[PDB]
Formats: sequence, structure tokens, C-alpha cells
Amino acid sequence: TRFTEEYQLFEELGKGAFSVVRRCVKVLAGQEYAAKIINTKKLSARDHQKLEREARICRLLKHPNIVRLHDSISEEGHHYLIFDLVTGGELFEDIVAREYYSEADASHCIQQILEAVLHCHQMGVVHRNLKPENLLLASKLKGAAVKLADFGLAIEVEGEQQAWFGFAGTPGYLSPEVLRKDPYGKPVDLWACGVILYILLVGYPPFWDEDQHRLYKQIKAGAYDFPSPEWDTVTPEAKDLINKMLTINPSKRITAAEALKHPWISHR
Amino acid sequence: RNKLRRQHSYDTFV
Ligand SMILES: CCCCCCCNC(=O)OC[C@@H]1O[C@H](OC)[C@H](O)[C@@H](O)[C@H]1O
Repeated sequence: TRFTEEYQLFEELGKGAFSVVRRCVKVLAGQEYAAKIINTKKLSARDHQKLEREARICRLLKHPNIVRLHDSISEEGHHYLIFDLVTGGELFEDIVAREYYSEADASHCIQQILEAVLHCHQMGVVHRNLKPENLLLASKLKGAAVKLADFGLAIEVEGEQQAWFGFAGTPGYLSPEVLRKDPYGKPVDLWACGVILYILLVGYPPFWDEDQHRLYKQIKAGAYDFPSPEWDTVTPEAKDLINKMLTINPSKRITAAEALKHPWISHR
Repeated sequence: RNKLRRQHSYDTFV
């Protein structure tokens, strides 16, 4: 079947629970891709549902700031999710290297992220796991576009209907409603956007603790601040957008659509 | 003091 006869495998790009991500070449086309290779030998019925869900969600999303799924190939004992190759690496690595982004660069960055999240939300997809590791740069040329990646934890929602969809995400980026084990939906992504925007502007996260129990307490109480000296030169309107994203009550939290109309984004 | 660190994803509670 198609992958084994048409594609050649090269170096590893990442790891998963029962998957690797490897660079591959479609040999006759001379085009390179990133292949998520899932070992499907004795997968549970639910694990088969989640693989199909990831494939369906990735096929659904067509956006300049979302990684394109090229193909979904089922072979004996192996499934291949074939994505466009993205060579700029994690947004995470670029923030660490540059320490922080200027407000102009941070605004441009979060604008692209919010456009990607807006599209997801319009198509009834909640990512649930937004973070700098899951945002890739299109090239190594500075000012390259950001691409939302890894919909392995993504869920399908029916309009604005919210529910307990289970405990999933990354500690530092988890919304209060997920940590309380309360019903949630699209707003969990805007909370994560708030954490990412905070990181962009000063190069460290708003919530952090060696003790995970204290981390979760600080998140649930929205106990973040803007310490000196890094926040001393940051505009009030940057702090305002962060505040509206890092709103504990998900009803009153800014939406993707609203965030894109905020003066700090739109007047620029 | 808060640090930018790579963190692992969960699909159930710790
Ligand atoms: C994780 C399943 C989706 C794979 C999407 C591949 C997109 N193309 C793609 O070329 O991914 C590149 C690498 O892929 C991983 O991140 C997704 C590495 O952690 C990163 O170092 C990143 O550079």
C-alpha cells in the first residue's frame, strides 16, 4: 500500500506515546514531508477513534497559519499522517534565543496564532494544547509565519455547547475550568493564548512553580502579575489584552474574533 | 523565579 512504495524515511523530528515524526521524501515527486508514524498493532477501540479524529480534524483545517495534512495512509501495523515539512523549528526555541519579542513582533505573532485559533473555532475544533512548542516557524528567515501544529489532543465541539471533555493539555497552559474539572470549550484556547502572549513580551511564563499543586492553585486563582524590570516598558494595552485572555470566568474571557479587533492587534 | 521550560502534554491527571 501507498506509503511503503512511494515514500523514503530519513531522520527523526520528534517522538510520541506510540509514534515518531520523521522527515520523508515522496521519491518520484522529489518533495519532502514530515510523517507522524503511529504503531497500530493491538490499538484499543478508543485509540483507533482518536487516530481517526486527529486525521479528520487535520484534513478539515485549511489555513495559512495551520500545518497542512498532505495525506492519511493506513498500512498493516502502521498509520502515516503526512504533513507539510516546516523547517523553522518551534516558536519556543526562537523566544529562548531572542529572550523576548518587541511589541510589534509579539503583536504580529499572536495575530497569526489567533487567526489559526479563530479558523479552528469556526470549524468546531478546540486544540486544548496551545504552547510555543506546538507553534512552528515556516522558515529560518526572521519574520517567517507561525503554523499551529499537533492536533493529537484536539476535540470536535457542536457550536458553543460545552462539556467535561476530560483532563488534557500542558500544566503551564491549562485553563482554570480544566483544573477545576468543570465543563469547558473554545475559551480554553484563548487562556493558553494569554500565557503565550505573556511569554512573547518578557520571555518567561505568568504561572510557574516547582510544586505542580501550587502551580494549579495560582492558575485557578488567576494569580499572575507584571514584575519590574521587564514589564516597566510594556504598554498598558498589551497588559489589557493579556488581562482579557487571562480572565478566570470563560464566559467573560475575550474570544479569538474579539482579540483580533483589540487596538494592540488591529491598529497595526 | 519563573522560567521558560519545555513541558510534557497529559491526557489524564497526575
Ligand atoms: C506531532 C504530530 C504533528 C506533526 C506535524 C509535523 C509538521 N511538520 C514539521 O516539519 O514538523 C517539524 C518538527 O516537528 C515536531 O513538532 C511537531 C518537532 O517537535 C519540532 O522540532 C518541529 O521542528
